[PDB]
Amino acid sequence: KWKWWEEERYPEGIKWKFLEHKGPVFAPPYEPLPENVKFYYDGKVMKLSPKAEEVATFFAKMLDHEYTTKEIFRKNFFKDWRKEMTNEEKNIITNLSKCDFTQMSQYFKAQTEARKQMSKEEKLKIKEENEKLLKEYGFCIMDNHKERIANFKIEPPGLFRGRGNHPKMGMLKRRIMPEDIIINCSKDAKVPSPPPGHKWKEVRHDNKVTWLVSWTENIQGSIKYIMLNPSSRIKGEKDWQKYETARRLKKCVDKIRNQYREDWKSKEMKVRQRAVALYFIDKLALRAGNEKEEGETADTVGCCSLRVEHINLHPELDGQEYVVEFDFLGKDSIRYYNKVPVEKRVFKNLQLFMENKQPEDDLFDRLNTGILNKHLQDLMEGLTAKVFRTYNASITLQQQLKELTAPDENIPAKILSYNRANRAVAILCNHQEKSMMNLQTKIDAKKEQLADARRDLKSAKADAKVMKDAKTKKVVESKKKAVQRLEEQLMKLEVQATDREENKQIALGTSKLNFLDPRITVAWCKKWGVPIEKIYNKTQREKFAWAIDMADEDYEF
DNA sequence: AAAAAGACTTGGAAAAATTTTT
DNA sequence: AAAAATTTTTCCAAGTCTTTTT
Repeated sequence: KWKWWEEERYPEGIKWKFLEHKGPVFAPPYEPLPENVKFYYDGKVMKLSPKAEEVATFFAKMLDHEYTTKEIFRKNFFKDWRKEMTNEEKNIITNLSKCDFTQMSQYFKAQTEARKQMSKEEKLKIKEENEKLLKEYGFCIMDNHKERIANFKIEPPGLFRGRGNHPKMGMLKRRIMPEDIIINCSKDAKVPSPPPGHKWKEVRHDNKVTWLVSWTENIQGSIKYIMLNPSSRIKGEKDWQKYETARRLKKCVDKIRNQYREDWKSKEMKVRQRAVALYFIDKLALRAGNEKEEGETADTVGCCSLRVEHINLHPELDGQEYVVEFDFLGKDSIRYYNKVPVEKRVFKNLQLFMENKQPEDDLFDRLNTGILNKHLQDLMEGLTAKVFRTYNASITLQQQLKELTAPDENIPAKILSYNRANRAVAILCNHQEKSMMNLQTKIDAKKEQLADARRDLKSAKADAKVMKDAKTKKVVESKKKAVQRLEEQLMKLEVQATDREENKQIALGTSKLNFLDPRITVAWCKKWGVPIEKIYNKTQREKFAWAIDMADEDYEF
């Protein structure tokens, strides 16, 4: 182990002093198809050249996916699959609709069938294989210590698949070559040798970054990286600091609210726009809303990027007055609909930036993340739209606890409302078939284990009844042994009852990871002797190894 | 100050592992 | 074992924010 958190923090600016690694692990060569796995065009058989058979297969491996039916996918795919076609093959294949892939598909399926039940030796064999790879490449060296590499395996080539109505879906992710990679490391570390007879694209030494490799995505023309694992004194130190910055805000929070509140009424167009945006960002945990290069990602939004056509306005609605009806496509394209009753002053004000605008006009023109953060970073150091979602939620957790953690009860009773309370604190964020109806043939079943040890237990009396010794009275203590062991096996599922029914559409996998100070939980643990291993899992504990070792029941966010 | 590039963190989906039911 | 129900892991897109550049 290595308690880096007890170490003296680095100067502002520098990230590391020494860096060394074996670079990346490119993808495996293309394995051509057996002579007996045929492709078809216009019914006629056809043996595609490598690069084209390669792209051809990415489609085949996806046939059964509805994605393949959508226009933009079939459009984009062909467009590219064509690029990768040999001149003589282009004159033949002109549509992709006459292309019978049914064979290649049927081929890979069986291939998966053979991989879904193979030699118990092949399993333990490859498991020894992957581990082998994870020994040479899965780790790197940063400043006097070996530290885990997050994603050493480079992205294999294949058909791109964005989220939602993505315009690029179907395009082809090219296979990265040692020529497209950039290794980083220090001026004094040993530069890793690119595969036999190849060459890196650049080998810069830069202690200002934290990445080991990096190449550009040829689809969005963006940048991919390869960075350390969560347990890094580099990823963690930043996550820790993430929860620290949220703590500061925990002080001057009230001073910012009563602030921007008396900001809605500002003669200046700017400001009055900012404060509103900022308002929702605090009330409905929205996302800043950084503008998007039109055409690259599917149409989606955020607070700052909201258009007049995304919000409606009702003076009086569903009883409550002054209502702003939000309805737009958020991140990943997970829709956000929710009528919200705001402040009278915010509604009239909201209506302000509502005149002289078509539905496709920026609701908050003359405002944007830049201005918004630039200001929050004046009101407080490092404060940025985001910190809010982490602060609010973070405090409700330390809250909910003293709201449902009895001063002494069965463990389950704790982990009960614990992972139950924090539920509403993972849906106000809005994070998103035959499984529950499958609880009866189970719950009813084990629940009957109740009446099991219920009747009997009567044998606790029936037996040590008239009888008056101690040998017999040894069946009564055993009775109650089946009593907490099952009553729990009853209470140990009473949650999933309130969970899955109050946590369906709104998932919370982000909650128990990001936005919540792990200390809030690690201290609560130590407090009631509850084991950490019970809430978090093998990996989690490893990312929060700092929040475990240095937090006492005495901790307060 | 404005846009574009570069850098990280967020977060859901799919594949893989482990457990539980048939 | 075989199958289905869960949980943990891998994977990478999509965002936020920060720096660079003009």
